[PDB]
Amino acid sequence: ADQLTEEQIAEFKEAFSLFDKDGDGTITTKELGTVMRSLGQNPTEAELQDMINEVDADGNGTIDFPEFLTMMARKMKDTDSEEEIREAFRVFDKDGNGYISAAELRHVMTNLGEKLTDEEVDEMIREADIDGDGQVNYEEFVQMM
Amino acid sequence: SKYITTIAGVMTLS
Ligand SMILES: [Ca+2]
Ligand SMILES: [Ca+2]
Ligand SMILES: [Ca+2]
Ligand SMILES: [Ca+2]
Repeated sequence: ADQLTEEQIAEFKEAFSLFDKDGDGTITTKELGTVMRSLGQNPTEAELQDMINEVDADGNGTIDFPEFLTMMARKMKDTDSEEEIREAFRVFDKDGNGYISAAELRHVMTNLGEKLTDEEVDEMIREADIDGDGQVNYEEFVQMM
Repeated sequence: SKYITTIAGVMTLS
């Protein structure tokens, strides 16, 4: 129910590496800012510290994998403001048409430094797609969060 | 994959 499996853990660990650019096992504010800006955002140094802070359970300044996994376990359960998820959707939906295509996901992942085959891309779409049109619309993006 | 969910998850921290 509320339980992440062995493979769900491995997928989160993989995701964690997107943010941990140097693979030292911690996300710094600097690494967060570079991810944020690669997604069209522009947080300030203080905003980046606030972000880290909501997640930084041990107060050491960085996010390790356990802290990341904790935040993700929790975010899987909770519901966000319509406009928090709307802003997230807009990063993927580059042409504003209301549908995240495989190409748009490929663009976002590439800009994030990620090496994706289009069987890996189609499969990501496959998981989020509810109606079967081969794209991700807003409703399906919501349900996914 | 948990890329999209974590990207959105991180967005939400802001
Ligand atoms: Ca790092
Ligand atoms: Ca920490
Ligand atoms: Ca689109
Ligand atoms: Ca769909």
